[PDB]
Parts: sequence; structure tokens; C-alpha cells
Amino acid sequence: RTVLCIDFMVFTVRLLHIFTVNKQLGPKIVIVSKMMKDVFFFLFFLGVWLVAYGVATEGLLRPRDSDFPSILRRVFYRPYLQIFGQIPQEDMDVALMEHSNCSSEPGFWAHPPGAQAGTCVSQYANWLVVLLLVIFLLVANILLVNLLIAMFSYTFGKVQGN
Amino acid sequence: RTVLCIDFMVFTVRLLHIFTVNKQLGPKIVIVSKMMKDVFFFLFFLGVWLVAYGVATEGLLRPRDSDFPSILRRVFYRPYLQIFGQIPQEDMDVALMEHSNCSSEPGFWAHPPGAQAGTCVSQYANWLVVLLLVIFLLVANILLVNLLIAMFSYTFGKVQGN
Repeated sequence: RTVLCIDFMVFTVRLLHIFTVNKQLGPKIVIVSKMMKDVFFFLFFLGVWLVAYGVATEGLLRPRDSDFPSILRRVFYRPYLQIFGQIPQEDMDVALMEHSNCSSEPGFWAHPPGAQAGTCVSQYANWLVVLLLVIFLLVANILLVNLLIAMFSYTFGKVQGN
Repeated sequence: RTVLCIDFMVFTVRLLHIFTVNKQLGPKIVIVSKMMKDVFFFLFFLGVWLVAYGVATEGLLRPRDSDFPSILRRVFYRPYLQIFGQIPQEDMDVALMEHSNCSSEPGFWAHPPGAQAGTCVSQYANWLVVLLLVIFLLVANILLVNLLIAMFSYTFGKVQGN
């Protein structure tokens, strides 16, 4: 079943061949093909930033779950969604979480309510975590996305004739 | 640990040196460097607006916590996130908050549910607070962000050749 579901996705995508007929859409489909250069740039640039921010945030929190699947979730997945307005403040800002004793390790700790946010996260320098969240949103959510729009605007104008 | 986490961020950012090799990405990285002029303009313009809106909103609410760290949170942090779809209506709109007696000070008061939204906020002219929220979103979330995209589109076209 799983592979078929993906297979159905391939068939549906093949349906774009229709738009190659209409004289007002055929050129558009061609231009889209030439945008892949810009998209790959954005991905590589974003991928670098996500790794940079994702790892740093995870390092500061020191969540106790530290299970490899979850680690990847908090390092790549959760930061990725923050680009699209999904910002789980209660899972990163210590000010919004209960204070409780979890581990004998020295320092203070907080208990996030999120199921996959880690059982308990350190709060040593939590203001730094929030600061990075502010920087991350600024860079990824504004600079990169807007930069990508700029590249499309330029590329679209250039390759419209060809 | 904290400084290392930041340090790791520096190393990862250094990884962008790779893109300077590919002939289709090298120019892109250079252009990004020339966009800093536009970003700084946006920041200064936004920073002014955040201070203007953030302080005014805080002044109207008169939250009872009035603790300097929290004051900065409600003046800069919370308004900042509103740019990215995080709009805590229940922490600003009196219509969505319980009415309770908190302080002997004259006037009416409401108890926001947010942990960092202030124990009790005045509701004298709350419609004004909502009005500013409407103006803030219009200016910051549409005019500025779109204006920034316009600057990138122009700058990208200009400096592509050089």
C-alpha cells in the first residue's frame, strides 16, 4: 500500500503534461523547470542554517530524552516547521514551562509540555535559546524566503524569452 | 557548553565556502553579501516600529507584573513574534479574558491566561490596543516585509552583473 500511495503521487504529477498544450501555460511550465537552480541554492543555504541553528538549540536545551530519532526531530524537523509559523514557544522558552527536579545533574531544569519536546530541558542560558529563535526567524523566515523571491523575479524575467 | 554550541554555529556557517566553487552558486553568495544594506534598513525601520508599537501596547495594558525582564519580553519579544503569525489575542484582547478584581487601583481589570502576559492588565481603552495590533500587523507584516522583497528584487537585478 505504501509504495502505491507514492506511485499515485507520480501519476498525478504526470498530469502536468496537459498544461504544455495551452499557449499561455506551456511557457510557464518550461520556466518552472529553469527555476530548479534557484531552489537548490535556497535548499543548500537553508540546510546549512537549519543544521547550524538546530544543533545549537538542541545543545543548549540538553533534553533528557536524547533518543536518536527524537534528536533528529528536534534538530531538523521542529526548526523546519518554524519557517511556516509553527513556533512551539512552550517547548523552548523556559519562562513558559514548569520548574521541576528531573535529573541529579547540577543546574536547574524545566519540564516542557510537548510530547516530543524532551522530558526535561536545561535552563542554564535559556535567554540565548530565545535569542537564536529570534535570529533564526529573521534569517530563514524573512531574508532567505524574500531572497528566493528575488531570484525567481530575476530568473523569470531573464528566461521568459528563451 | 554554551559557548561551544555557539561555536558550532560558526563552524557550520563557514561551510558556505563550498558554494563559492559552483559557477551557478558562486555569484549567488556574492550577491547575498551585497544585500546587507537592505537588511539593515529593514531592521532599523522595524526596530523603530517595534519600539513604537511595543511600548504603546504595554502602556495601555498596565500589567501588574511590571518586572524589568518581563517588560522587555512584552515590549520587544512578543510584538516581534507577531510578525510571524504568533498573535496571542487572549493576552491582549480584553473580550477574551476573565474579569476579576486584582488591584485596588481604580478602573476595571482582566486576568490574561498567558504565563508571561501579566497577572492582570487594565482594560480602560482596550479597543485601542486591538486597533494598534491591527495597524502593527498591516505595517510590519505586510508593508515592511513586502517593501523588503521589493528592495531585494531591485538590488538583485542591479548587482547581478558586477
